[PDB]
Amino acid sequence: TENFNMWKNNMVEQMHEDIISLWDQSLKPCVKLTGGSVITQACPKVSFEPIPIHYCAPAGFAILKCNDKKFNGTGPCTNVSTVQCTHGIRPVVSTQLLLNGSLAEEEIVIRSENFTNNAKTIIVQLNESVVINCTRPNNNTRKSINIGPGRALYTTGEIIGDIRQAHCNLSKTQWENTLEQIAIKLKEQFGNNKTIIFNPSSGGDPEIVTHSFNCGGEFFYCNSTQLFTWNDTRNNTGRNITLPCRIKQIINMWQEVGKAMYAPPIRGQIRCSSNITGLLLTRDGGKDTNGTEIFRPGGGDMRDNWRSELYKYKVVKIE
Amino acid sequence: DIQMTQSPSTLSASVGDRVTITCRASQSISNWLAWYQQKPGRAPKLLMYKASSLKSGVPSRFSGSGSGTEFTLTISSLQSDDFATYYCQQHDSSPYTFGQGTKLEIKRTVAAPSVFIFPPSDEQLKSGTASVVCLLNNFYPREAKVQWKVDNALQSGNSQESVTEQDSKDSTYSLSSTLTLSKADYEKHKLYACEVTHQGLSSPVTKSFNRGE
Amino acid sequence: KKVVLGKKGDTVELTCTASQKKSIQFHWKNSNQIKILGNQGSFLTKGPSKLNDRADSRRSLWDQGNFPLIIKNLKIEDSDTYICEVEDQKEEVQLLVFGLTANSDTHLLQGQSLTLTLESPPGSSPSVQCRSPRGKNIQGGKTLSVSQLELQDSGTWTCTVLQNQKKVEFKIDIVVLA
Amino acid sequence: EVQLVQSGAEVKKPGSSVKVSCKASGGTFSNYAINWVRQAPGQGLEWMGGIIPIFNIAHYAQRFQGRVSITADESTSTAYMELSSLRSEDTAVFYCASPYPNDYNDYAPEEGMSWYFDLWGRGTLVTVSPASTKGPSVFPLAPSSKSTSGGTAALGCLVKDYFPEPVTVSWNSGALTSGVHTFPAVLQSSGLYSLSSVVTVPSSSLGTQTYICNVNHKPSNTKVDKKVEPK
Ligand SMILES: *C1O[C@H](CO)[C@@H](O)[C@H](O)[C@H]1NC(C)=O
Ligand SMILES: *[C@@H]1O[C@H](CO)[C@@H](O)[C@H](O)[C@H]1NC(C)=O
Ligand SMILES: *[C@@H]1O[C@H](CO)[C@@H](O)[C@H](O)[C@H]1NC(C)=O
Ligand SMILES: *[C@@H]1O[C@H](CO)[C@@H](O)[C@H](O)[C@H]1NC(C)=O
Ligand SMILES: *[C@@H]1O[C@H](CO)[C@@H](O)[C@H](O)[C@H]1NC(C)=O
Ligand SMILES: *[C@@H]1O[C@H](CO)[C@@H](O)[C@H](O)[C@H]1NC(C)=O
Ligand SMILES: *[C@@H]1O[C@H](CO)[C@@H](O)[C@H](O)[C@H]1NC(C)=O
Ligand SMILES: *[C@@H]1O[C@H](CO)[C@@H](O)[C@H](O)[C@H]1NC(C)=O
Ligand SMILES: *[C@@H]1O[C@H](CO)[C@@H](O)[C@H](O)[C@H]1NC(C)=O
Ligand SMILES: *[C@@H]1O[C@H](CO)[C@@H](O)[C@H](O)[C@H]1NC(C)=O
Ligand SMILES: *[C@@H]1O[C@H](CO)[C@@H](O)[C@H](O)[C@H]1NC(C)=O
Ligand SMILES: *[C@@H]1O[C@H](CO)[C@@H](O)[C@H](O)[C@H]1NC(C)=O
Ligand SMILES: *[C@@H]1O[C@H](CO)[C@@H](O)[C@H](O)[C@H]1NC(C)=O
Ligand SMILES: *[C@@H]1O[C@H](CO)[C@@H](O)[C@H](O)[C@H]1NC(C)=O
Ligand SMILES: *[C@@H]1O[C@H](CO)[C@@H](O)[C@H](O)[C@H]1NC(C)=O
Ligand SMILES: *[C@@H]1O[C@H](CO)[C@@H](O)[C@H](O)[C@H]1NC(C)=O
Repeated sequence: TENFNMWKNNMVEQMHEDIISLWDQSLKPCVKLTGGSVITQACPKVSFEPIPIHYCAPAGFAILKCNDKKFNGTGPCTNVSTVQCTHGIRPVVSTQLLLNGSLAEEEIVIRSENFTNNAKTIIVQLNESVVINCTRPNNNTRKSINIGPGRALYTTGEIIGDIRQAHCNLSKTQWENTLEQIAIKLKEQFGNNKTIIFNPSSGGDPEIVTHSFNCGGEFFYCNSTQLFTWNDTRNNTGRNITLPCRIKQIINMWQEVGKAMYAPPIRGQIRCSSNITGLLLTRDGGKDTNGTEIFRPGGGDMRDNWRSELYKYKVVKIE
Repeated sequence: DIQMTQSPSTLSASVGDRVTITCRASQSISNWLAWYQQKPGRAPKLLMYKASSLKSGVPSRFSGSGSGTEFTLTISSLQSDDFATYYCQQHDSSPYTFGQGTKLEIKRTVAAPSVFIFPPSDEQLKSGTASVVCLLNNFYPREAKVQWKVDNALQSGNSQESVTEQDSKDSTYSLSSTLTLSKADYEKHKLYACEVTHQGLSSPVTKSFNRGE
Repeated sequence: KKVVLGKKGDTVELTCTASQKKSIQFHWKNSNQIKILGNQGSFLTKGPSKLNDRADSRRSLWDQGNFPLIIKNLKIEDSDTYICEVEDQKEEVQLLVFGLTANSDTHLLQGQSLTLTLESPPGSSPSVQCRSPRGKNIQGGKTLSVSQLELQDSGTWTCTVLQNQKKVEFKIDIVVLA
Repeated sequence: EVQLVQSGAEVKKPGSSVKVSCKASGGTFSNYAINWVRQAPGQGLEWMGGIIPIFNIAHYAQRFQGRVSITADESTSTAYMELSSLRSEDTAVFYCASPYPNDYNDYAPEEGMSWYFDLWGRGTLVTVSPASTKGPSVFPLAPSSKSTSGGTAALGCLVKDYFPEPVTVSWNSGALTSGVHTFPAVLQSSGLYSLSSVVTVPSSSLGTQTYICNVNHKPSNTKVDKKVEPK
């Protein structure tokens, strides 16, 4: 017998403290605000990019992958296998939506620590990645040059737009068929007689209320209201969902509790295409709510982002 | 915290001569440095930021170089409008530290310091205290330590220094020292002096006076 | 179950402590067990609660293992039983919100009566106990009125409402002149 | 243009407090990051504190933790820096420097954030003396009969005991441009000042012509027409 527990894992804590360590060497803030005291330093802009990672047990230990269809996420597995390192993972620090991760071969898989506990998040892993296109346009600087006889060649540079305003695109049709699929797995978990509803985030720090993430060394915040508004019966056919975003300088650190401020955006264009691999959900029941369950976007704890991709692994001693 | 250090402190530089100033840090601070000029009794003004990058409306003779720990401020040609003090700031991380300071002066022949003494009047002694002035007129270099020897007993307290900068006449200096003791500590003594030490005139020739005519 | 008294239209601070001085995931639920405040990692969350925006927390103290819940400008409907489910070892605290007022201008003439009407939550029975600058204590329950109002009663009155070995002193102004 | 305006000269007796000002003439205020810098007499530059552009946060050097408070007045677009518990050693000049105000809607520099000081306040001297406004006490200075310098001697006008600054010692609105050495002022043991405006002229100025050291002091409107008298 070999019991697994993704929620009381220790690779999840190990990787967490490592990924944080990466940032604090490859991404310096112009001023950080922690423990009351404040430090300001020069901050040369750099193109940070999510670079693949293999978790590797030390000399004398082995990792164990469980390859069972529709895995509980916890509890004894049968078709286990030994490894040395984990298949490359992309350390995506993001909320509301998990990006560039592994998917299910079969159907959608909702996993949780406690389903009945409405304070516990619901890791929803997709079986078919939805594509999202985020980008800050090069709309802003209006340069031009006068060409003519006897004309000298200078260039007139003046900015006319908000250099911080971006947007993302999603396939309306894909996303709709995606939600309707999660609601199916939820109904087959809380009851068929139950009704399903998605509703936006309740409130809190910017990073949580709005699907945040990093791209091209810049911090995005995307008003994901269009995303999570669906009542089963409610750009109707085949169009293109687009949501508003904004680059911010003043972000609240995820590493520890506090704020940090970075340099303004860099000239040019900023574009990232990523796979929506899964979503962090959260539930809310109040002593029986008539007969209908609502679901909001979650996220904010990065141990969750890790756990979604380490749920099959367990490190063990080879004595 | 970061410690700044310039070199040299004093700089006996000629005109037109190509000169370089240094500044070394306590740690690797990349290329985040800045050089400031400040004329006497005036606000400092920035010339070089980013360790070597010039700023708009700054002459071309000024050249910043270096990175990491060692840095340099070079000047091609030298005019009469560049004889100020220079500071190195490090805009890496707070707290922002500045340089020690380097006075860019002019050089000339080693002028012989002039020893001269001023007789204090009675409107000065019959009112509060006593005054003694060992004025030095036109000398060089600036470095000329003055000593005070009243009543033969070596002075170790009541002597103040007060010099002036270099003029646009013959680039010379002038100083003055005084004592802060009254008519009570005056009548009790009768011999005085002020032997100044300097390479220009070694022999401690001194001018003094005695009570009365 | 602890208890805390709060004055209508005022800030209060519910406390909740875990053993070690470490920042870990907490929560706050009401009687119906509804999310009011939480923390995803080192970020603050909220809930569908009625006091959706009136809640808060001093995030500076999270590092020392103290996870407050600061409610401000509280009305009276909110006074309930709050739960702080932190790391399995949940803790409860009772909130009571009282408030006093007069149904007549405090600038009264000598002798006239002054009726202090109290606003109590549907649950506990308050114990009113007024006290003039002199100190004449009067005890009541739902209301408390003063018969003869003399001239030397001018000043400020301290009507303290007690309940469960905890009290919240008030401060009313009384002007008697003619 | 886009200069910084500072308040005037402050005179404070020890134990008091003073609050200096600093207006931003042009640009936009929220773009400025005004840091205060101190310079003691005959001494180098020393950083003190500053605000954070989009924070309102004000941080100070450890040396000046519980003594200085830098505030920002959005209404009048002015920055203030009060200093509590005044002693004698704090006698200094306080500039308000600030990196050029780049519009918030502007692509980032290569420095990331500019912590170098582009703009400087004109200068605000703050002297901490116990004494109050005193008139410049003028005294005479005569040539000596036993002169052994080089034929040319030296007279003067030793101005002692005055406050505050400044005090111009001109001679007849320009009596001579050679040998005139109007030395700087120095603080005596007490709380006063003392300079020594002298000059060198030919030894043939006994009674053919003598200059007068007209000493002024507008702050107390004291004037002196002390005629130099030889012996
Ligand atoms: C879903 O339907 C309800 C009405 O039944 C509506 O009030 C709500 O706004 C809709 N979407 C959500 C969850 O916001
Ligand atoms: C999946 O595993 C969990 C943890 O034991 C348990 O609830 C159950 O075995 C499975 N889920 C369901 C259907 O309850
Ligand atoms: C491992 O588990 C699956 C459960 O569906 C089982 O069907 C399969 O036979 C097992 N693997 C093999 C090839 O033994
Ligand atoms: C994104 O998802 C697609 C499937 O839609 C997959 O083929 C591709 O490898 C993914 N990109 C990466 C490398 O994350
Ligand atoms: C995704 O899962 C569903 C079952 O939930 C499956 O039928 C489908 O084939 C999978 N992906 C797609 C869209 O092919
Ligand atoms: C699951 O969550 C509910 C929340 O109401 C809690 O009461 C229950 O104890 C939890 N179940 C487990 C696994 O202990
Ligand atoms: C989104 O971006 C990807 C990658 O640049 C591109 O292939 C695709 O056509 C774009 N449209 C969609 C599906 O959002
Ligand atoms: C810039 O272009 C984008 C499309 O690329 C458009 O959505 C946006 O409105 C434009 N901004 C302006 C008006 O400058
Ligand atoms: C997103 O979609 C809209 C659809 O109208 C399109 O105009 C816009 O250019 C797209 N943004 C990009 C370039 O990713
Ligand atoms: C998404 O947006 C693009 C424009 O950028 C549009 O051309 C495309 O049809 C949309 N994709 C779909 C079909 O969802
Ligand atoms: C829905 O299903 C439940 C199963 O527990 C049943 O008790 C209830 O009567 C059903 N409700 C309706 C709509 O009839
Ligand atoms: C979610 O849905 C309800 C429907 O009544 C709405 O009133 C509420 O404002 C929404 N909650 C959020 C996240 O604002
Ligand atoms: C995004 O969130 C804010 C929450 O205040 C809301 O007002 C706004 O309408 C939302 N934008 C969208 C996506 O419609
Ligand atoms: C969304 O659908 C509506 C309905 O036709 C249409 O008016 C609009 O053009 C679509 N938005 C875009 C351009 O994506
Ligand atoms: C997600 O993965 C793709 C492929 O590696 C990458 O290009 C993109 O920038 C990533 N997105 C995020 C969240 O940065
Ligand atoms: C929710 O509650 C109301 C109470 O009046 C009930 O009539 C209604 O059927 C419930 N909603 C559904 C359709 O389950």
